[PDB]
Amino acid sequence: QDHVEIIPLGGMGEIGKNITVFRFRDEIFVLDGGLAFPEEGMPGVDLLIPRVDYLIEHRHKIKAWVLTHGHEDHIGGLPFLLPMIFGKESPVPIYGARLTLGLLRGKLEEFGLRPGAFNLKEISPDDRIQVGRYFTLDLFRMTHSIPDNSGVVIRTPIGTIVHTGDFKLDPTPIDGKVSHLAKVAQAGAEGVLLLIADATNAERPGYTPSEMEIAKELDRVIGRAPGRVFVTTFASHIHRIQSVIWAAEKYGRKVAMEGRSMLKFSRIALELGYLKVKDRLYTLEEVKDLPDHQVLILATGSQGQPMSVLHRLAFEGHAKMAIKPGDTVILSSSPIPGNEEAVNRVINRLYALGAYVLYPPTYKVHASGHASQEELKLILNLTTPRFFLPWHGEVRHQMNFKWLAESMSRPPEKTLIGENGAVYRLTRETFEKVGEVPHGVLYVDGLGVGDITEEILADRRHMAEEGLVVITALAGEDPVVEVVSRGFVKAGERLLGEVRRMALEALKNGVREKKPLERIRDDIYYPVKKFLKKATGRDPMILPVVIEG
Amino acid sequence: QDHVEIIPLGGMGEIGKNITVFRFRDEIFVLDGGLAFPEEGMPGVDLLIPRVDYLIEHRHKIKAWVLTHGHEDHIGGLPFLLPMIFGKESPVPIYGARLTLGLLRGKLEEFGLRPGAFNLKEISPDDRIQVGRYFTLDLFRMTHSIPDNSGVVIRTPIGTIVHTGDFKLDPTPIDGKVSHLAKVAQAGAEGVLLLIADATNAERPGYTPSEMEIAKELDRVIGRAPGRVFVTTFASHIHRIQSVIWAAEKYGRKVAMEGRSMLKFSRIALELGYLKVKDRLYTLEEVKDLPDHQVLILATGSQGQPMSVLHRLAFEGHAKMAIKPGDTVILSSSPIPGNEEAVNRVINRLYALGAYVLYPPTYKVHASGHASQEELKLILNLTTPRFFLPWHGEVRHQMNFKWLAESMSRPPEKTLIGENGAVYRLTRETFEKVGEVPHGVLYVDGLGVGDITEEILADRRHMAEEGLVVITALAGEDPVVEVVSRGFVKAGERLLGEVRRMALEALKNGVREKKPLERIRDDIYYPVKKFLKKATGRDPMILPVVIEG
Ligand SMILES: O=c1ccn([C@@H]2O[C@H](COP(=O)(O)O)[C@@H](O)[C@H]2O)c(=O)[nH]1
Ligand SMILES: O=c1ccn([C@@H]2O[C@H](COP(=O)(O)O)[C@@H](O)[C@H]2O)c(=O)[nH]1
Ligand SMILES: [Zn+2]
Ligand SMILES: [Zn+2]
Ligand SMILES: [Zn+2]
Ligand SMILES: [Zn+2]
Repeated sequence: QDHVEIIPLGGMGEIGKNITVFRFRDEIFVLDGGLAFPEEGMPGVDLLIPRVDYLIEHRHKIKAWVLTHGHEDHIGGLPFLLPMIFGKESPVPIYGARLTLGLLRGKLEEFGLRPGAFNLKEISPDDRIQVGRYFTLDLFRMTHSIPDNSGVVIRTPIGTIVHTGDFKLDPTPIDGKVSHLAKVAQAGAEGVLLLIADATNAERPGYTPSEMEIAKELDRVIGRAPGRVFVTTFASHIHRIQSVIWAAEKYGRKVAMEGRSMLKFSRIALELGYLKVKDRLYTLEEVKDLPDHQVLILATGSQGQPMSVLHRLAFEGHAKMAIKPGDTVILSSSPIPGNEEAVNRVINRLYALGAYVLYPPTYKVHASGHASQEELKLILNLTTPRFFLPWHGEVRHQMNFKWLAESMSRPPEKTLIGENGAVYRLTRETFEKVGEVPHGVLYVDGLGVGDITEEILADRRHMAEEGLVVITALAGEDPVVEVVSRGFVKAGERLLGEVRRMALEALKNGVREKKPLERIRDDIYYPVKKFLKKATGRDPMILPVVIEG
Repeated sequence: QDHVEIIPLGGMGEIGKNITVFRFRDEIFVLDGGLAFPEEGMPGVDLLIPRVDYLIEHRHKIKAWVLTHGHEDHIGGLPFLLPMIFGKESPVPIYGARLTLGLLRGKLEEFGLRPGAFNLKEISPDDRIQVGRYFTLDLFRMTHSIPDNSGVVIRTPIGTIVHTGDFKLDPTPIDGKVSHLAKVAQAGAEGVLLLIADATNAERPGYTPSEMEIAKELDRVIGRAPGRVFVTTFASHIHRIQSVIWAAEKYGRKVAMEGRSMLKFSRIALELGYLKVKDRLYTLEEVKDLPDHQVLILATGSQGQPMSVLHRLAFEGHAKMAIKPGDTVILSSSPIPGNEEAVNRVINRLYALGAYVLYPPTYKVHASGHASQEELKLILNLTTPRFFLPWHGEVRHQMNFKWLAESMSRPPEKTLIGENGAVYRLTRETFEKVGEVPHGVLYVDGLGVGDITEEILADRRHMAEEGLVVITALAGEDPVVEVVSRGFVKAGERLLGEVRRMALEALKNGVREKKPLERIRDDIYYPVKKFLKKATGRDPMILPVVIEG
């Protein structure tokens, strides 16, 4: 009769804004609460966060919030999500490792969220915590692109759920902290009911290169740089940042840092001992008049991602720095899903500015923080789950992980492709989607959350693809109709006179018939809509503005 | 004193719409005239063609048009370009190999362009032709993704220009026709003044896989397909089409073909003997009630590219066919530059529809038709040019080819990164950009060329990114102002009342001052523009519609 309910609100069928709800009877615990960065073409938007209607409604049932690591797509939404769910304070335990909470506290500060306003509980990446009456969570350290990263064995009343968390099996991590697989292998031997695993590189054969390999390559290309060196990466990629710092130090270069979020995350990492710097980190101004060959700039965008700073350096221009011939620019991160070709344009432009650009995959200046097939198969054989739920990847990633699992010695009884908002029921003998709950995203820009909406976005697309047709109609005894367009096909642009004309007949009949301005609007809208369709095969946005006299 | 002028009008700093003008004194010859396929997000547009203002102006100076191969980005623009330059007929020699001209004639037919309306001169892929008094062109066969493909040694009064054309050095081509390098090596020993070479895969190490490797892999994955098989590729990829046909035949599958352009190109290839089919090619209807395992569908979009058919199969739906669980879909081509992540979405959706999708680079079901670094270095050492002009690739490709050349035994004296519209002057001792000429693109949709413009496109983007603010103003003794918006930030949406108000003051002052409706429009536009900027940091499109009384 007993069953666990798994409800993803973000992170399924996508890479970003991870948050997964677990529930047994009337006790809930949440795993992460990340944000997702926006794709280009969606200007204005700073970040996306998952809709948590379900948690707001069941807020009093949440017994704890568990955070796996400090990447923005795992804790970036919290400064927004917490207030939405609990208000400006809460007693609910929010567990996380030292670095993870250090970064979280840093973010909360920025939102005026008091320190102890929330109950942050610092734990070990390998800790064991009891959540309410029904959940015993056994965390285990996993190598990833940030220190203090964990997976978790979720022990429930009906069996074990092994959650790999974000991971790769780096044999030689920069901080010397290898993955701890004892709890995972142990659970495998005892019997794993459900496995939830990182599908990011499920389509990639072999093993993901070690962060140390990148460190060595960065060392090489940097020691080869004739003048200045610019390195872009995510602010939360502490391992990469350390690799860069070591490179800069070895060749006598002072490290300057640009990007609010990275200076912040880096300061915190230094205070807590996760980062070490021979000298100290400097600002752009402090290295202003340094010889080109003794300067290395670590930069990212205001929100933590490299895109915005790369784009400004290449196009609109940056107020604090400018690219010049001879400069070496290294993109030490992969593009946000959807920005791949936006990055290529940036690269093209950086080259045209005279810089020597090194970027992946052409140049080995970056390595994924996720496991490739050999690492995934190892985890699959370690756990031999009865049920499988690929996560942290789009449908193709999830599907390729499913195919990978199906080719193992003891394939899972059943594998499901998880979706955001879906409700999965897990029993000792079954696993199935049994419903859905309100889900989605909320858009965030400077002017707060929601300033941008799905509707606003929908109109922008209808606009961007079909154009606009504005019909100005004066409803009086001497009716007037003017039609103008923009971004509309020239062919249709020559049919506006016919538009104006049919709008006039509608306007006159509307008046003569004492109709309300709204039904007159409809009377104009629908006919012109159909006409331009049956005439140009286009669906421009038709804005009928009907004004009395 | 003598010098050759090279003027690219398309194909430089991009992959697509290739056309290059060569000139000595008053005699011109043109190399190709392709089109470029559109990126998604640029809906409505069917194809892009290069602006040929320069050739229209100097039309009487053109002594011949030379076509290297039948790929759309080399001959696809001709049905549009020829009429624009010569009218509906011309005596000017248009040289091309058998297949190349066969496909060209097929295209011209579709535009009502009479057969002999133009002077198509069929030549051998290894021919030698004299162009006017100053040019002797020595063509040489090069393996590529279509039969009858050539590079060309352009012999001029001041030296030799070796143009590689599109190529890879496939050691085992499907048609058994290997590359002919005798003319290239010969020119290298005599001394090559300028080398123009294919930079597509200049950033890729090693050698491009042979089309035969793909043929074998396609054979494997197809023989593994439980039910129907769908294969998408460009209509002009005759080698790939043959590879697929052989696969289908070996496993007793009848081949159906969808996509006007591919049925057409394939018929022509069959008539001319470039394609061989055990049985015959069928239509969708003819294979309607065939067992799933005995059906293979070769498809592409109406214009020759796979995108539109893949998109319909995955989203909006196709009238002639539908994807069903168990179907195997193979994307046997790479995405158009800018469609990479549009393809990923299609793949995700195809998987969600229940099909087994195989696509590159995850699956080896496709191989580039362009040379990788080892093939390029071979060509570089074969020619050892004094001057170098990488072509057929974006800036990063061009730059990486430049770096590759600079690492050779005898680097070029100087390498230039070519641009469309730039004018390069070549003498025996020099090579330099000395000017520019009107250049660009023209957008083409069903309603003909130009139906879509840069302006229309610009407004669509301004619209798509910033939204819209329509201010309706009635200029009379009882002024009226109404403001409405769409795709505009909620924050700004709350400032429309303030907009209306400042528009009213402008409207009233405009009236009271007898100003013309245009200066009143400006008086409303500019202030509101600045206001919303200084208030929301956004630049929405402001459409002030001022109407008398
Ligand atoms: O905080 C982060 C760090 C990385 N990524 C993205 O996750 C994907 C995998 O990163 P990786 O394989 O390069 O480590 C990429 O699309 C990258 O842009 C994020 O969305 N958020
Ligand atoms: O007629 C064609 C054939 C291929 N391509 C494109 O050329 C690039 C290289 O193709 P390939 O390396 O896969 O052969 C790709 O972006 C592909 O979409 C075209 O633009 N036109
Ligand atoms: Zn992560
Ligand atoms: Zn993650
Ligand atoms: Zn080609
Ligand atoms: Zn080409």
